[PDB]
Amino acid sequence: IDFSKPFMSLGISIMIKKPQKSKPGVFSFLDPLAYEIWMCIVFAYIGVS
Amino acid sequence: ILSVILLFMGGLCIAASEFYKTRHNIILSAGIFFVSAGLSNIIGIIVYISANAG
Ligand SMILES: CCCCCCCCCCCCCCCC(=O)O
Repeated sequence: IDFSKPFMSLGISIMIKKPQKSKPGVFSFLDPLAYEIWMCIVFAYIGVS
Repeated sequence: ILSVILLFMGGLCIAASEFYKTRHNIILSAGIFFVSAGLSNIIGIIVYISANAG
């Protein structure tokens, strides 16, 4: 058959799952340390006092 | 388990205090037994959390 001129140029692309904006949590300033450290600091604080 | 033993020894001192109301270093021993039991508990918490991290 004899095609006509392309009316839509395309190709092979890459599709991935759209990511999320990862809205920071309210209490995210605690993230640098683990929950165990934060809990142990309170225990250490009480003990020292 | 040391905390459990240190807490038991502290409680024994409070009972003994009731009898020997003239020996004031028994109440002091109880206070040190209760403060050292809490410090033992702290170490146990840190040892438990640091041994389950593997
Ligand atoms: C002076 C010693 C204490 C200072 C104040 C530190 C405040 C942090 C304690 C609360 C945080 C507990 C952690 C639970 C939340 C989490 O990180 O998942």
